[PDB]
Amino acid sequence: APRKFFVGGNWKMNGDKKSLGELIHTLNGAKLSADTEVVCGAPSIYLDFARQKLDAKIGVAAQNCYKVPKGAFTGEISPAMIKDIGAAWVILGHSERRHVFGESDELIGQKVAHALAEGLGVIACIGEKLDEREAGITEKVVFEQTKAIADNVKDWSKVVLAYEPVWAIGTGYSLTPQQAQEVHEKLRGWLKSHVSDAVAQSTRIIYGGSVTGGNCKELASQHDVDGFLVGGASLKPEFVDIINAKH
Amino acid sequence: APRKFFVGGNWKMNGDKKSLGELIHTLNGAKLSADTEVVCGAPSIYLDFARQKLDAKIGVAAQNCYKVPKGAFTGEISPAMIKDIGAAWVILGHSERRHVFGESDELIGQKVAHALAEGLGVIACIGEKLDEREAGITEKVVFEQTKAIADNVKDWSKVVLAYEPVWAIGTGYSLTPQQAQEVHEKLRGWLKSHVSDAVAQSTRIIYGGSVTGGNCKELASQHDVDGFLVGGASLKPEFVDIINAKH
Repeated sequence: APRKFFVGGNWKMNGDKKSLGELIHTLNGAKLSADTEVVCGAPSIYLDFARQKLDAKIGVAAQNCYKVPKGAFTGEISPAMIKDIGAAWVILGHSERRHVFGESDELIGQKVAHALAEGLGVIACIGEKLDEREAGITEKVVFEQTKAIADNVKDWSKVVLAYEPVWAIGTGYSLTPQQAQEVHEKLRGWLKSHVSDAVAQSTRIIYGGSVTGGNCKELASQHDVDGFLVGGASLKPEFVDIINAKH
Repeated sequence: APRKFFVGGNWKMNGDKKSLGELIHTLNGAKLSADTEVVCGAPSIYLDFARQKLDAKIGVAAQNCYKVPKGAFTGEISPAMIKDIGAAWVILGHSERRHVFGESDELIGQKVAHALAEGLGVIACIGEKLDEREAGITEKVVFEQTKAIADNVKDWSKVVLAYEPVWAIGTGYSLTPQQAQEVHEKLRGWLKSHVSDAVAQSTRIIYGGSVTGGNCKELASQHDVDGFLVGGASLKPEFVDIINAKH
């Protein structure tokens, strides 16, 4: 019935072996809540290293991948390769991929279908820009994004949706608890009526966008917030407090 | 005065630990020409592994990187990370980054300057699409692309130009030796007049695009072809015969 609290940490393009090694040693020794599912998204060049050093109770995610297993696609990695080093998750459609590197809704729908067909879990991110929110069209944009994903997903049991306002990323200005509830509620209600009631009840919709130890307890006690995608705070020991947001 | 013959192997999005390990062991025990500088571009996920297993005589290259050392750029790696695992090269501006993934000449230029600043060698790729060749503007396009690179190079000693006609990539169709010579001659001429004489004569300009064991001997014996960027043949043992193309 209940969805398991899910907290992913997106290290983005930070770290070396020495500094990620210290961060991992800290997580491996932290008191983590037993009912929380934790995943860390390491840069591709350190995925093998992260997976070796991290305790098996903690998931490892690639920060992107491509939509075929192999081929002439210089600079890309496939799910085949992610599985090969032993990782089980992939973050797809992150705001920075969509908006800095120009990945379309349809390309992400495609990447997700493949990731799933190869047996990866997927954290599919969606979110509106500031001009889109000031205009009132937040729902139209996130629905459009989710719809490109849904048309490609055969099975949702291994998918987590991450709602991440593009303008909340890296700014200290997060959504108020009430603003975030508003979008997940609507998003869950989209899944209900466009996929099924079961997929709505059982799919985790997590919030990202300036999540910190300061603001997470309030966010987590919202009915339709199922966890967090954490950026900058994932590189610091306050990441532990966020994993334990529910007490 | 002459330039070392140079052969880069671009594995692109291919391989796993087992099959790349076999390939690396083949190279490690191969008879290679001593006056050939070899470099292997591995997928980012296998860079660490590749650098550890490959003999130190053989260089290792990333297939791409971003333009700053760290930051909120999900899915990207920096030269600081490439250096951290001991690799010394990066491939930048590949046809596939340019045309599949939308990277502009200005972004590639910024990438080049940052990689050079952090102490990496660079294989910068330039080349025209088929519509551009039949329109008569091959030279316009490659000079435009070369200029975006040169405007961001302080020190040319660590740079290798790879000319790849995009219509030659994966079409089983290479330029004739005369056609390839014609472009490298033009390119070296361009460097002569827009940079310096010394740079023109010391800078390696390698040919990429449908290079096999069958055609490399004839290509390499042209006066301004200084080596190759090999695509699909870099995964076969005939990669060894291309490294040895000069006899």
